[PDB]
Amino acid sequence: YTQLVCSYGDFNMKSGVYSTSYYSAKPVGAYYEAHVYPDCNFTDLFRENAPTIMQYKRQVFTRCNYNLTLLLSLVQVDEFVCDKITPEALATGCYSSLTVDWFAFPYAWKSYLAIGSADRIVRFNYNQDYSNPSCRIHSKVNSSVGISYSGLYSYITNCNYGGFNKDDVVKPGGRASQPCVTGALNSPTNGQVWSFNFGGVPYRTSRLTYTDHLKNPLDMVYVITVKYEPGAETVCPKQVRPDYSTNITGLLGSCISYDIYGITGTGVFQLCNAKFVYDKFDNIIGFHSDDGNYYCVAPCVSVPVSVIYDDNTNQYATLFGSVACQHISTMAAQFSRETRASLVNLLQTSVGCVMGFHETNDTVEDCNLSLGQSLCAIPPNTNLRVGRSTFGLGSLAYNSPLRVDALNSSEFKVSLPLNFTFGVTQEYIETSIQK
Amino acid sequence: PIDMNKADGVIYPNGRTYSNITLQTTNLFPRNGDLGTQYVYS
Amino acid sequence: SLLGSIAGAWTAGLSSFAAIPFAQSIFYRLNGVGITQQVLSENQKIIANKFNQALGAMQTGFTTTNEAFQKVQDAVNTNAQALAKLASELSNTFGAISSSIGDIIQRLDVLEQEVQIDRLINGRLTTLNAFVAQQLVRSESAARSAQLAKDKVNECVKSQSTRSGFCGQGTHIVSFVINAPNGLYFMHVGYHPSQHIEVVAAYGLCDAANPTNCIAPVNGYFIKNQTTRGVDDWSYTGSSFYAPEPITTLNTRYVAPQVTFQNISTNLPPPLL
Amino acid sequence: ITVDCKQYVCNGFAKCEKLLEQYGQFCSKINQALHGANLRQDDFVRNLFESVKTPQTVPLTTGFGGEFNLTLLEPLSVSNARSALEELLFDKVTIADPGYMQGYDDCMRDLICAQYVAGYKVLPPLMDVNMEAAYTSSLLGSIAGAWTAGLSSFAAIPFAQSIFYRLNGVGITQQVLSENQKIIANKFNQALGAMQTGFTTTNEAFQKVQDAVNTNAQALAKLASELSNTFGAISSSIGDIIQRLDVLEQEVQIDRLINGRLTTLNAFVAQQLVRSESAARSAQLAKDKVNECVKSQSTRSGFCGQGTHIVSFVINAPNGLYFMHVGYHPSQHI
Amino acid sequence: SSIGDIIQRLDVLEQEVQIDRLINGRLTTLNAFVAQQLVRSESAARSAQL
Ligand SMILES: *[C@@H]1O[C@H](CO)[C@@H](O[C@@H]2O[C@H](CO)[C@@H](O)[C@H](O)[C@H]2NC(C)=O)[C@H](O)[C@H]1NC(C)=O
Ligand SMILES: *[C@@H]1O[C@H](CO)[C@@H](O)[C@H](O)[C@H]1NC(C)=O
Ligand SMILES: *[C@@H]1O[C@H](CO)[C@@H](O)[C@H](O)[C@H]1NC(C)=O
Ligand SMILES: *[C@@H]1O[C@H](CO)[C@@H](O)[C@H](O)[C@H]1NC(C)=O
Ligand SMILES: *[C@@H]1O[C@H](CO)[C@@H](O)[C@H](O)[C@H]1NC(C)=O
Ligand SMILES: *[C@@H]1O[C@H](CO)[C@@H](O)[C@H](O)[C@H]1NC(C)=O
Ligand SMILES: *[C@@H]1O[C@H](CO)[C@@H](O)[C@H](O)[C@H]1NC(C)=O
Ligand SMILES: *[C@@H]1O[C@H](CO)[C@@H](O)[C@H](O)[C@H]1NC(C)=O
Ligand SMILES: *[C@@H]1O[C@H](CO)[C@@H](O)[C@H](O)[C@H]1NC(C)=O
Repeated sequence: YTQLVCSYGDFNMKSGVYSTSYYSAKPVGAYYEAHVYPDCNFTDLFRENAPTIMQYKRQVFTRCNYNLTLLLSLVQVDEFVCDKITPEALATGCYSSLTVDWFAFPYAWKSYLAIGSADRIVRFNYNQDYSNPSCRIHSKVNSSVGISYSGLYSYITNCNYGGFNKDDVVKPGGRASQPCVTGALNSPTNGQVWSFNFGGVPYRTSRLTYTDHLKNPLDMVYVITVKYEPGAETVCPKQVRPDYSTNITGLLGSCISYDIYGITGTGVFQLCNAKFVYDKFDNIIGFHSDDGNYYCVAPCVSVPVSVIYDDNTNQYATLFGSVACQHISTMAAQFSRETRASLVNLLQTSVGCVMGFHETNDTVEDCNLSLGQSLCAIPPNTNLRVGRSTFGLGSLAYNSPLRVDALNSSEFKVSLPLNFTFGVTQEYIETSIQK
Repeated sequence: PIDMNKADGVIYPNGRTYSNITLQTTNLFPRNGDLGTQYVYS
Repeated sequence: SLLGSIAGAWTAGLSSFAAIPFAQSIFYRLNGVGITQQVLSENQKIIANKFNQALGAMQTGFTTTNEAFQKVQDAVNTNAQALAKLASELSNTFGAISSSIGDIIQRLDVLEQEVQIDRLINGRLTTLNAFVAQQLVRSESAARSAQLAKDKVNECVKSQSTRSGFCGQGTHIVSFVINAPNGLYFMHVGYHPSQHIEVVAAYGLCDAANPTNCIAPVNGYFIKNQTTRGVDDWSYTGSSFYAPEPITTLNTRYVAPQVTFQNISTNLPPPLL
Repeated sequence: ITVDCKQYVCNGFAKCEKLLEQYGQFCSKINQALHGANLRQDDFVRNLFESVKTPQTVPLTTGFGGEFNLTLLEPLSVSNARSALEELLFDKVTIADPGYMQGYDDCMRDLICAQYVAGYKVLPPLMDVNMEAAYTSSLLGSIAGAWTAGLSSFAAIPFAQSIFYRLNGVGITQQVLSENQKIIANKFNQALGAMQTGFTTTNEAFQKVQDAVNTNAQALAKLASELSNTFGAISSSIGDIIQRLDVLEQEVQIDRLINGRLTTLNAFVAQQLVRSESAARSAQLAKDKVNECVKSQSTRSGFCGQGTHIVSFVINAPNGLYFMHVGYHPSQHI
Repeated sequence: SSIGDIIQRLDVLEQEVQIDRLINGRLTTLNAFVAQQLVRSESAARSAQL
């Protein structure tokens, strides 16, 4: 009754059969599942010589387990700029792949290396891609971590080519082309344009250094890009969620929270006959776990519960539409508190399972509590104040015609009135609406 | 020539498996009717 | 004015008006549906009493068991709900920090104010569009129902329908109309048999001695073995009330002979003698 | 259709359920709008079958039509409460099984199993198939006897006699009917019995039954499919938003996703209402035809079909009634 | 109102937000158009019958 009242927002509803929402289908317990692989070895990020921006390093991590705390515990974060991801989430999600780009770069120049800019820093050296969720981390790395910064650190300031002086601009996610790197590495550090041929094409390139801006705590840029391709996660965290189980069997037949290969939410799991199984509306309806078992997945709200209510007696009964009554006991945990207790009785009807009804051969003339398929609820004659009582499970009356049989004659029977009454058929026709 | 009615040269999506559906995709595909370059070894 | 035109609305054409008493109109309306004049004359007090019962019953009829009545209240409630939606949806905060423009302006800077106000505007435009679209859907509904009301005024009230179902259940006699909130309330008085008798009827009768001379009943039946109950006992009854009477030329028509017509010798009806 | 709005929109997520309060009592309004629309559909049925309902009938037996073959119209239980044509019509129209009884258990087709995922339910009709069939069966048995002024009496007249009087009443003399009575019965039987092979792609009335079915399916496809949409959000999944973004962007992203799901539900309710008005009009038409084409002989041109109207029959159809009007059509003139 | 103006003025992230705002409005217009044509089709069905 309370679910009915809250679903409609009305304490004084009329009699009828109403669908209702669930107000007690809360999760109890949780299940976590993820792939286990060798660690995503990140040594190359911290224990080598820092890359330049014109020749930055990239490493793509697949089929491994990562530890983001390990990357961050080694560095002093100056700033981070994340897009469609947060450092908090970056640390715990599963990805089809994880990509890290990195190079030495002055913190003072972080505005050059920025989303709306189109400076030479971006045009000829590093052009961040934004098609995938990513985060640009500006951090200071201490020499105690093994980071070094020998040699010249430089960026390309120009790289036009051909007779039209066409700027060989770097495309998002790309890098300076081999002709530009070849040129710039042979260019003077005073920013002067050097001309050379690369194969059959003339190039004019120039560079500037930033070596003088690099100090003992080394200003580094690490850009972490994560790809999400549901069903193809190969990269997962080493850390398992603190309150989640890693064995689902003790959680079957119950509404739980879950995190399965990056897919989260609540639902009810059942062991079924045979990594994610989808319907035609992109819903996950089952999965193959790593212990070999296949499970079905349903929302914690899967049974189309409706309430039959009589506002004269304030009596009510429940229909679990289209559900066989055997399955109702097992789903008791997701129903209202008083339904759950009552299930811990039921009649099977052609429209579903009904609770709070008794069988009756009585029929109904005006059926204001139709259940469907010629079934009608027949209200109790006792008010709720006395106590709860059941509804008759009856049917819509078929008031058959008089049967006048024909004669195998040249004559026929006719039924004529002997008496008669007058009756008034009342009808309302709405002819206009409020203006 | 590439025959689109046989899905010649079509690269399957790299995520989930799709079944008994039609999917609208913009991606790297061959052109229908395209004659590629033939190479011969002996 | 419509009530005052019912009794007089008689002949072909809509040009004339007859200032006929209501009671006379009812008796002709009953005769026109198969109740003979002898019956109407004998039962005229009974007819008036039953009619009065049926009609006067409406004084206590506007209750929760009266579907036509509840339908009036529902039309009223429907209009109220449409307005509830304009009045209530103003309080919504459509992704904004507040439903109040004033609260947005005094809390956020000039750039976020534009975003937040636009969110709030979009929701209020949506509400108005939804309102107009339903009024239009409800206008089409009214156009259809207004058309129906016109047909019933012209066919049930200003005349006597012979159409089944239309103008109510049973045999239609007379309709009345009063105004209702947002429309019209129709009250159709019909004739409803309460008890029946089954008798045997002929398709027609022929003179056995003169087989080309055959008759058929008009607005009734030729029924057998009801009066005197001897040889070749045939009599006429109105089709809407069992009341056997002698077969006369006022109850019959001459017809072509048929294989299903009875051939009678004795107590031959006057139309056949 | 009824919809569990709260489940449809938030899919069990508490943060969404809280944000949803900023749209007012949205779900309460949806629940009441759908409840109202569904009650109207039941009233259309109650009134339609008030017209189908007969005071008196002559019980159907085999050979009901006499010289006229009405076997395809009589109930199988005479020769199932449903006739051979009505079973044939229902078997040639492709309809997904709603699973009204234990349908939940079977899913543990896609627009039906989507009910228990998406958060919506297809409701059963007021009457079952037997009861509706009983009404049309009784209607068939009242045609021959439905003769004189007034609707008070009933004549248990053989079908064949009713046809001959119906033909006489439209200008065919008795000598003609007597000489050609075998010819009339044979032509009638040809025309009517032809329907056994009539439910094909060239039959517009039939294809119209399938289209009504397809229309209902499309409405549900829109509830089931639009949940997968990502309405400017990073994901269609609330869970993906919560686990990827911080607490402030989550509210913006969830609101984007909610707004789209509220829009879908509003669009659904508005069409059901437009389609309810359509049904109100068509239900009215069906009542007029039952009372004017079947229970009587129309003299109105066009109404009750082409040519001169003689007799109509009615069987049930998915979402409505199927009328078969037998008319008299001259084939050669002088 | 111009997609081209959005692309040439904003960066790649705000372009998606701004284009989505513009798309949502254009989808709304098309949905409103279809819904009225359907309401007007029902009107015509009734009048054609008349
Ligand atoms: C992820 O990496 C962190 C290091 O950043 C690990 O935490 C360290 O654990 C060792 C013991 O093995 C302690 O001595 C260190 O003091 C810890 N360091 C910090 C910063 O906490 C953490 O255990 C790793 N996670 C997993 C699942 O292996
Ligand atoms: C990690 O990579 C470094 C090279 O950068 C290599 O020397 C080291 O042995 C690797 N460690 C593991 C456990 O693979
Ligand atoms: C930085 O590295 C130096 C040299 O190894 C070490 O002495 C110092 O403790 C480190 N400081 C920090 C903050 O890690
Ligand atoms: C899960 O726990 C059950 C005991 O409750 C045990 O029998 C089963 O083997 C465990 N499964 C795994 C994968 O550990
Ligand atoms: C209804 O009638 C049937 C007839 O067989 C009987 O078996 C059944 O017990 C009756 N039920 C009730 C509730 O009267
Ligand atoms: C007709 O029915 C009424 C009500 O039962 C009764 O009072 C009256 O005497 C009856 N008359 C006949 C003709 O049976
Ligand atoms: C006429 O009615 C009487 C009285 O009921 C009955 O005994 C007699 O057999 C009937 N005769 C015929 C031909 O029906
Ligand atoms: C009455 O006589 C006519 C003419 O002989 C015949 O055609 C018809 O079948 C007879 N009908 C009956 C009821 O005997
Ligand atoms: C009557 O029609 C049925 C088909 O519905 C056919 O099987 C039967 O043979 C026909 N009978 C006659 C006498 O034509």
